[PDB]
Amino acid sequence: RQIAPGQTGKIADYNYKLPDDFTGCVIAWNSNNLDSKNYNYLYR
Amino acid sequence: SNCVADYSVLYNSASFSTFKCYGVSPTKLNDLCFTNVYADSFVIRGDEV
Repeated sequence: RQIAPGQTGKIADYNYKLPDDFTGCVIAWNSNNLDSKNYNYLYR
Repeated sequence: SNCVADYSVLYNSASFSTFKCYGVSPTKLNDLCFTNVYADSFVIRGDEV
């Protein structure tokens, strides 16, 4: 829910952010079976 | 009142599930100054927040 225009959160200041007037789509899903096992994933 | 408030000590913690601010944006708080803060405290059901 932070992966959207004008939001704030743990990634917003440090990892990834969208323009205030972004023209696009956000497409997301809880795959979990391939995604969870983790040392591949990190934040700043 | 009559004190200095470092709101970054609050806002930098991920322990808060929400920090929704309705007439100031939380990154601006450390540059503002106020007369009274009025902290109200209570417990409710999580889906009611």
